[PDB]
Amino acid sequence: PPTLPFHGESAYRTDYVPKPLPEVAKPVEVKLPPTLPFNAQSCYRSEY
Amino acid sequence: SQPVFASPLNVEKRRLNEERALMQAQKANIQLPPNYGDMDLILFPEGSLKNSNNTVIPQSHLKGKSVALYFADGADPKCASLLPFLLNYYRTMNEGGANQKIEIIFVSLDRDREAFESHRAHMPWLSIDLENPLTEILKRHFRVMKEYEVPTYGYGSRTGVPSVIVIGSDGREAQFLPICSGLEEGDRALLRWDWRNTKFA
Repeated sequence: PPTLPFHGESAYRTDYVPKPLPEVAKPVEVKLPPTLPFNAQSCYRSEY
Repeated sequence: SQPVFASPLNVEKRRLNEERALMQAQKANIQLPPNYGDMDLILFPEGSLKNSNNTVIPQSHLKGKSVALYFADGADPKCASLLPFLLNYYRTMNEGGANQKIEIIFVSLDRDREAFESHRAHMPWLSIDLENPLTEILKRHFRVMKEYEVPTYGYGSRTGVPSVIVIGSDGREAQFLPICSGLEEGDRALLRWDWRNTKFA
């Protein structure tokens, strides 16, 4: 009689396979608002 | 080494990329052998894919879409049930929009010249020629095989005929459609094929 060759795998080795890692490269880039100039005068600087 | 190791695509990936790595090493502090992320190749060569009338199409047309091999045989009655569902599914994708969404590369397990062309007349997408050796090369890459004659390398039959597997640029499997698989959800596993993430770069 012929020998039927073996086919079969456990469920762990057919589902838990090494996987492509996620391609993550993204920081949180923030833009600083420019400070508006200090255009303020004291009263004693105005009329005196 | 994705998805498997003992594949004819795999052994030609590493051999060619270390060949260019050794040349750039002697033309120049780099690591050997190269990493799998640096593995680059062309999957389908310049004269592989062709639609009806046997006209070749370059793979620059394939980018921006979701291509998927359809490992099939015209005599297997599992497969014959899946032709009108795959024809209907592929047809509705490509009509509904400005551009074609998916694409199917037909890979055949027929017996002779007459068996290929009798199957080939019922379908409009691309194909790989049976007599071209690359048909044998992709089966032993994806472990898609009907009956055990070629020795797999400690693996098992990942799936029998038929199967639809969506592929990536470097040859990896993206998601498996479980027609006859651990899920066995035949004639409805085609609905699980998304195309936003499985885009051919």
